[PDB]
Amino acid sequence: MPKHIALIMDGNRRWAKDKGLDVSEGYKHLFPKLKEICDISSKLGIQVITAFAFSTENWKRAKGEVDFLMQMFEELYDEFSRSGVRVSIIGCKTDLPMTLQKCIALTEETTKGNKGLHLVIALNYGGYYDILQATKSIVNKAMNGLLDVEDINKNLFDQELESKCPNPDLLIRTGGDQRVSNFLLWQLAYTEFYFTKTLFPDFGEEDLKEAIINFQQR
Amino acid sequence: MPKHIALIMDGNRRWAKDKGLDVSEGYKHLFPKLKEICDISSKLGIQVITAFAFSTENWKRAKGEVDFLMQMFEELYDEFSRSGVRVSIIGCKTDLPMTLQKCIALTEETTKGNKGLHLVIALNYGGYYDILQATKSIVNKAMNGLLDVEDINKNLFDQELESKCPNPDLLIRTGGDQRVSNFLLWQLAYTEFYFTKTLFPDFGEEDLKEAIINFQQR
Repeated sequence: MPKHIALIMDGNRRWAKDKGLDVSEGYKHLFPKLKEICDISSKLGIQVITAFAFSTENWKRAKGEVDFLMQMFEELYDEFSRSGVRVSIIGCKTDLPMTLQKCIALTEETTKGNKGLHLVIALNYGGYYDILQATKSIVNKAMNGLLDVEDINKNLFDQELESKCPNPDLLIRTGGDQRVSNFLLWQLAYTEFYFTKTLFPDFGEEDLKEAIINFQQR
Repeated sequence: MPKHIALIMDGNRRWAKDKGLDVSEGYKHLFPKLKEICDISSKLGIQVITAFAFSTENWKRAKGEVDFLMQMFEELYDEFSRSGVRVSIIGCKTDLPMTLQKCIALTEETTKGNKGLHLVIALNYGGYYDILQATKSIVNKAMNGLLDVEDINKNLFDQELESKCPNPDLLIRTGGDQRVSNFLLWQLAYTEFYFTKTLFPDFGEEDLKEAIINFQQR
């Protein structure tokens, strides 16, 4: 049974587009579906989910679409505050609207004592970003006499990266593409990959169980 | 048509073990099969192959097995010197036996002027290692006044990493496992993944063409 599942929640836009609906109709399934996935996963004993909600590259989408997502993301608090999930966000929080920053901070503060499933939401995150910010911190420490070049090792990076040990055992990507798309690059070094054509809004208990059984076959 | 294919050449050990033969019988297919793959790929117009021959983690195999591989790897020169392929090795060369180091250096020197397919052989390489060595170089530059913390960006890393732009368009992993196994972690951020149960010694033109056609369907 995986302890840590990484989740690339792709296929929300296409789900709507395929039906001739506007993209908001797909995106509105994001937190409700993720919640469902968390509930099923905690019952199966899974301890951590890291879910990719907004990539550093997604700012390239249409302005209105980006603005819709950023407003929708403020539903974070209402969606997870009383779920018993411990919520953390990783990514560059200071690029986000201040109201979203406060919603995130509040959601983190209120759930930090919860001891069930730890949900990490990667929001304005990318692998490049994570490695770059960790590198800046390492350089800062070096320039302040706190470490030498020979002290630079994997464990130091695991201390400075936002996504931390234990690393994902399994990655699930919905929506049919077979890429990691600048998700948790460092952290996925030994993770088992599972790709399904099933679009995120259509991804249910049977789909998750199938991924896990595929994973349990080694 | 992919310009750069990354190749995880897995399944040589299992190919032999499955037949009740010792592992050397599988490993002896490595450079001959890779050569074949290079010939087919250059004719298809593919410009670069980065092939994973020995991971930083493979030192954990049995001593005799590790020693066999290191000796077999010295066939590098005879296998590729007159192939018209331009050969580069990436990985920590100074951990290798000195005779292998010279074989590698010689193979690089003699093929550097070739203008067909560029074969990069990842030998005692890992993604962690590549990011760590690049980070050490960045820290060294910072401690010598050559850059500030704000200069640390993706392009700087692309300059310091051993595996360089252009990054793999497609990754093929033979042997059935669906992991990147600490290969080119940074460089695989947008690479399409293709996994086949076909063991490396059995991987032929039809298998490669099938991977590429799978890739050409986007």
